[PDB]
Amino acid sequence: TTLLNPYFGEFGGMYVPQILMPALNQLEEAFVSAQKDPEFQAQFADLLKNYAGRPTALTKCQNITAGTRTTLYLKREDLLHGGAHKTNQVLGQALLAKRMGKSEIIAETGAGQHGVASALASALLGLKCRIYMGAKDVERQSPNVFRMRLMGAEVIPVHSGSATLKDACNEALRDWSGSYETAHYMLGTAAGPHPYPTIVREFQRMIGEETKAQILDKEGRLPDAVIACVGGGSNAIGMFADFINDTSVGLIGVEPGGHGIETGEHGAPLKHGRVGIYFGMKAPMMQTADGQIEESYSISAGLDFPSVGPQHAYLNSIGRADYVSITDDEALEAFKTLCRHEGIIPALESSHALAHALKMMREQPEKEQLLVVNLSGRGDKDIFTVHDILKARGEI
Amino acid sequence: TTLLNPYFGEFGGMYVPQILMPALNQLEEAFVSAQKDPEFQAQFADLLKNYAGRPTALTKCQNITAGTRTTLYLKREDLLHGGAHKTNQVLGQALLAKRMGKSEIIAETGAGQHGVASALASALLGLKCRIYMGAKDVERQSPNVFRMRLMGAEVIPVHSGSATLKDACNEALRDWSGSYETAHYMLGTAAGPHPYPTIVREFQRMIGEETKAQILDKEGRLPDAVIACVGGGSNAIGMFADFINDTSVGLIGVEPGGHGIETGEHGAPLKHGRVGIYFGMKAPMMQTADGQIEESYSISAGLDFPSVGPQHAYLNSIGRADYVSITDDEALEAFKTLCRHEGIIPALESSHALAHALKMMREQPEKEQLLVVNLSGRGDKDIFTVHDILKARGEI
Amino acid sequence: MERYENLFAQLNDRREGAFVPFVTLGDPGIEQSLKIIDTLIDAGADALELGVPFSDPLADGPTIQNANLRAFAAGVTPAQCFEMLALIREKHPTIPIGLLMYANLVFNNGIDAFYARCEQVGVDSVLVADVPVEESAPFRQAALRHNIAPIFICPPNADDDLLRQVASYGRGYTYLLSRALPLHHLIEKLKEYHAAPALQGFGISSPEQVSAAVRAGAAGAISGSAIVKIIEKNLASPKQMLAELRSFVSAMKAASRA
Amino acid sequence: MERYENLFAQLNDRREGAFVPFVTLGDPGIEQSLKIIDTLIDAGADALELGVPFSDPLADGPTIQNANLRAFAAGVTPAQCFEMLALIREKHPTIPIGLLMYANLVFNNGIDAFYARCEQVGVDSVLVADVPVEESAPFRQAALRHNIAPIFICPPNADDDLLRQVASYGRGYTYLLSRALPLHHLIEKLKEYHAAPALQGFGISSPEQVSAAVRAGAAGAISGSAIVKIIEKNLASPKQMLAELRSFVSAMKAASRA
Ligand SMILES: *Cc1c(COP(=O)(O)O)cnc(C)c1O
Ligand SMILES: *Cc1c(COP(=O)(O)O)cnc(C)c1O
Ligand SMILES: N=C(N)[C@@H](/N=N/c1ccccc1)C(N)=O
Ligand SMILES: N=C(N)[C@@H](/N=N/c1ccccc1)C(N)=O
Ligand SMILES: [Cl-]
Ligand SMILES: [Cl-]
Ligand SMILES: [Cl-]
Ligand SMILES: [Cl-]
Ligand SMILES: [Cl-]
Ligand SMILES: [Cl-]
Ligand SMILES: [Cl-]
Ligand SMILES: [Cl-]
Ligand SMILES: [Cl-]
Ligand SMILES: [Cl-]
Ligand SMILES: [Cl-]
Ligand SMILES: [Cl-]
Ligand SMILES: [Cl-]
Ligand SMILES: [Cl-]
Ligand SMILES: [Cl-]
Ligand SMILES: [Cl-]
Ligand SMILES: [Cl-]
Ligand SMILES: [Cl-]
Ligand SMILES: [Cl-]
Ligand SMILES: [Cl-]
Ligand SMILES: [Cl-]
Ligand SMILES: [Cl-]
Ligand SMILES: [Cl-]
Ligand SMILES: [Cl-]
Ligand SMILES: [Cl-]
Ligand SMILES: [Cl-]
Ligand SMILES: [Cl-]
Ligand SMILES: [Cl-]
Ligand SMILES: [Cs+]
Ligand SMILES: [Cs+]
Ligand SMILES: [Cs+]
Ligand SMILES: [Cs+]
Repeated sequence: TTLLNPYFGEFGGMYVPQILMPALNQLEEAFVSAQKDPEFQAQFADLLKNYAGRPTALTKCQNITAGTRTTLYLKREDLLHGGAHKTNQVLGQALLAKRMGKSEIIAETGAGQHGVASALASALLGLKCRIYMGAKDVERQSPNVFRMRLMGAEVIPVHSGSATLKDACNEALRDWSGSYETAHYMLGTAAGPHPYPTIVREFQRMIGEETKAQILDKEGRLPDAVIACVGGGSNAIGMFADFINDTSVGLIGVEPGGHGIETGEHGAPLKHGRVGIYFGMKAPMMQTADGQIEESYSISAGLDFPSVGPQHAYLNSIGRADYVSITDDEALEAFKTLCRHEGIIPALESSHALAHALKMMREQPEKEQLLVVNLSGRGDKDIFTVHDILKARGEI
Repeated sequence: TTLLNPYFGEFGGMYVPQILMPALNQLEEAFVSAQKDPEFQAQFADLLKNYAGRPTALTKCQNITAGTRTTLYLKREDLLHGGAHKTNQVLGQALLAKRMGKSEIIAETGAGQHGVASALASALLGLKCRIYMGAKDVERQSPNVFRMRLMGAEVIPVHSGSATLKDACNEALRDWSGSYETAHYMLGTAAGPHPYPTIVREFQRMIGEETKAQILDKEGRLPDAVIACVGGGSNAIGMFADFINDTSVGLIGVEPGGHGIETGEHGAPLKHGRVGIYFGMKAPMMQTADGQIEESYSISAGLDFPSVGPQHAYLNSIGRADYVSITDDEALEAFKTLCRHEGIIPALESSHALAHALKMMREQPEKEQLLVVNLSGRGDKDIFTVHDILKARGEI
Repeated sequence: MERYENLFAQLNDRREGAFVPFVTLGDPGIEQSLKIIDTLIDAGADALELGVPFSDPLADGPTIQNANLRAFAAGVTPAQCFEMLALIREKHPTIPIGLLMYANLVFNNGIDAFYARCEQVGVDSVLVADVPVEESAPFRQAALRHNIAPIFICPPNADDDLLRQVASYGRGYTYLLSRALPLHHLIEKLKEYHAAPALQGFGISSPEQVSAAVRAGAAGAISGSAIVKIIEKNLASPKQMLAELRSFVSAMKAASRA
Repeated sequence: MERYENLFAQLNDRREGAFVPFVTLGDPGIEQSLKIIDTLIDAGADALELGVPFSDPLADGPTIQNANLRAFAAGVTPAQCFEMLALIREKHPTIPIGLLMYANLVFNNGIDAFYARCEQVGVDSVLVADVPVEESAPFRQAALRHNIAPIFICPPNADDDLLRQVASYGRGYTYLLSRALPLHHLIEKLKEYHAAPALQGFGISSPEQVSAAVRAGAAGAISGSAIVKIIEKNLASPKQMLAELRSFVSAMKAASRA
């Protein structure tokens, strides 16, 4: 039994081995209690403000919209400590670990951004952090591995199975199934089994709450649409949550189209996958006809997941939120455009959200519209990727 | 004649060829006017807040001081757009350029951080930016060169003389001597001829003004000392300025000791150079017995300048501010300590300021003291430098 | 599920425990897997637990993670696993066959259709590794409509509510992981709640552990990875693989006997 | 400064302009520099402007940036430059010698001591490239106490206040850069203010520019970089260097003559 509904309509649930159910129940209990606890809320607010730098700016982008009837604001999660929105919810989950009397954090990473976020939260709050990493990923990601170890996290190379993310995740959850009395598993997105999709949304919802207050102050009305990229769904549900009951506000989630939906080399399960059960949840996923989970693809590591948070599948199903895709080439053009016209280097993840807003403007340039893009992160990390693609197509 | 005193006691002045004096007079005039102009102040405030993310957090660092009577706060200029304090004053100088009716920005860079700051301000405000760069520096700094060009700045390789910083600076000032009707020279520190040391201080002074308001709110009193690293002097004078008349507040500037003052391989002219005249100003500099300007050294590119702002020389002379040095090894230990105990990766520049605060605490751990370190920047840029030194001494 | 009833009745009349090896279907390929399984039966396996290779087996230890990869490397699909199961049943009419499945392979083409296919090929039970009793309703319903026993894990961190649910919802056998209430207590309470007979599945790698499981009051033991370690160990000599499997299963089964 | 007075009086009685080449002392080394300078004088230079190599010459174009580097490469120091100046004066008693200095080399061991050393070796004038008239007080004072003319630049962006200051504070000659008030106006106004006689220093690379400077009312012309280009061009053949310098200076001086 649970305190909260584990499902969003038909999507979500707790598809874990029986041995992990007490861990999920314990965490649900702690979360529900914490949400009632002014001291928890005050400690979380204190870390968000004084350590992470909230509130984040809301930037009006005049150069990029000049000559159109689009007004575009960027919610600047790129200015958060760590340079992406991931920081918000790892701080909340680290406080939940401490609430449950744990001294240890478990996480896994492929590209390294969630592992860095997990390690910085653990260093601040005096938690022992272990981060499981595919041996082939450890090889690729020397800078993220170095940042994690600089922050005192033990980075464990996993050589088992295919020596990659799914193998690191298996090891992490095996460890958690034995260690959950002393260790919290810090899930990096609004996906996985209940209660993680709920927790991650509530620990990201300040993105939208701030955006609403800032847009009302600056424009005296709500946005026509808020636009966010969708990898697992955390930055998007964090922007969306406070607008869900404002039914005039469009909610647009952008999945990675990769080389093009028609190629099969994409990360757009919500619109181009089909429902299955994996990683603890019933959700859209990319799979073979016989139900093996496919490999996703995106230029952007942060979006490269073959599934999505169940609350997004639900919002889509009822027509509350709309989901689209943006290709590698569209994201790259948005990345270049923001650099040149606003002096902001966006994360390639965030560049997918910006590319769709640029499309909304350019397709219908005489349409009056007030748009907010969630600028989920900064793109320092992406300059070598962008450099290599641009030199390899003759500076195009 | 000038509107303002070009000197701080015996230090400063306008040691430029006659042909540049009208450019310096024009800029002084525009600055004095702008400082009186509520519309200028409102536009600058708008960019600092909504584009750069001010105010910056003031972070209390509990883990690093545990068991001592030191209370340490970090002023988080690392969270500013661009990841260092340089952004504040390039936005102000870009607004001054527009005030004077200019459409062009000139700058030079070696390591690339001032060039990136110049280029982001120019992209935002629709200014054409040219950045002079030593051909040997262009070779070294592919990522900073790429960021500058991504932001639409024309990066000009200089092959003249020794193909480096001093050669790029010569070309930049030659261009400015011809172009100053349409182009503003955006000086990257609180040094050079009047009025730059004054302008750069006034366009960085929000660091200290915010720190004072935040420390009064959090602690109900002023700090015992504020501590900042000194390359040319801008982040330090920006922290110091609002405390100068609070004579109970210690002002501590930290120069780079490099391999050790006794080696001669340092960047500590204020305490270990002697007064000369170069780059437009009478100031402490590192020089040969026969008055050639020496090459400085620091692990940190941002501190590696053989001179210093004249206002620092003046504050030192009258005993208002105290200057110390921190070696490469001390800065590296502070860099590691902050990563591990606070989950913040500091710039190696800022690590010099933190290293001296750690020294103040560790030397006298039963001394009650309330210290603020100016955390001038983030250290993402430094992880390869730190990685290479740590592997090359057997992970020490 | 009737095969399990008949087995346990026969074992009870012999005062005998069940010995049940696990293997991944198609590890290390389809033909050697068919020979492995026939060798497990000829050696005295009372029942089989058989895994279907899955892209993301988050619930298995390293030994089975690597069995799964070998079976993928051989290109083994669920359809080929179901052809293998029909061939196994056609050779061996009474031995209970249980599957160890992941939810996606069961849900993929319809939960009902999955259990209908299990019934057609002569499978007796299905344990879905990532479906806890809280999520089990449509799985156990489809199982029972197709005469398939739904197998539940009773973990070491079980409480009284979980023992009653497992006792109520399970058929065929209860999969006991005594990896935390005592072993004595769990077996006693499952019997009190009229659960399916308990098979101890934690750490069964030696004869003394099979005898201990029977002595504790369990109906038998499952060797969850020790059989797969013997395959991993002998990949270069298929003939030695079959000889070591036969002598291991013979010894483990001897340990169950009165 | 008396050498400049005597020169201009002599040139005025010949209705003749001054031709004044610039070179960096010790470019491309000390001995070839001494021969270059003697060749400039034998060819008809009326006066010399001589630069002292400095680490950071922010006020010079590329041709002189590269002359400075060659002289450093030869390891040329200020002390060696002052030994060279004594040798030049000892050979040539009447030719006005002017230095082009950077403030740090003048300030380094005391401003007064610098001008005292200038007087001892027989220097007549000093132009400090990074000291505008606004900062000039201690330089011009030390200069005058040691009988050294302080040389000021009158730039193309001069106003009336600057013409009056340059006219008042300068001696020897006014360094005119007509790189913006007309050429006519500046020369006329400097004469009205009793300035030191004007030498045109902008872009003097051909004979026609020397004649034009004299025709405009200037007392002469300074060739600020064309002499240094001829050194840069002939580094491989020192003998050809001296031949091209002699034929260039001869032609430029001929252009100044009535
Ligand atoms: C991690 C990441 C994302 C994708 O994750 P979501 O959970 O879908 O938000 C997007 N943008 C950035 C910058 C990220 O770091
Ligand atoms: C540029 C820089 C400095 C040094 O410059 P100052 O003008 O002395 O402040 C220090 N820290 C960081 C992070 C910088 O980017
Ligand atoms: N541990 C497992 N084997 C299961 N995963 N369980 C998870 C538990 C917490 C977060 C994410 C997943 C599973 N099979 O999905
Ligand atoms: N342009 C020059 N040659 C002089 N430099 N002048 C500067 C002008 C503005 C900022 C910094 C320096 C000089 N010699 O110092
Ligand atoms: Cl639904
Ligand atoms: Cl409470
Ligand atoms: Cl710790
Ligand atoms: Cl493990
Ligand atoms: Cl993640
Ligand atoms: Cl409200
Ligand atoms: Cl309000
Ligand atoms: Cl789309
Ligand atoms: Cl003084
Ligand atoms: Cl005004
Ligand atoms: Cl532009
Ligand atoms: Cl130039
Ligand atoms: Cl700089
Ligand atoms: Cl106030
Ligand atoms: Cl107040
Ligand atoms: Cl010191
Ligand atoms: Cl397969
Ligand atoms: Cl049989
Ligand atoms: Cl299992
Ligand atoms: Cl029940
Ligand atoms: Cl039963
Ligand atoms: Cl098993
Ligand atoms: Cl030298
Ligand atoms: Cl003579
Ligand atoms: Cl000059
Ligand atoms: Cl006067
Ligand atoms: Cl005069
Ligand atoms: Cl000259
Ligand atoms: Cs617009
Ligand atoms: Cs995705
Ligand atoms: Cs303390
Ligand atoms: Cs310095």
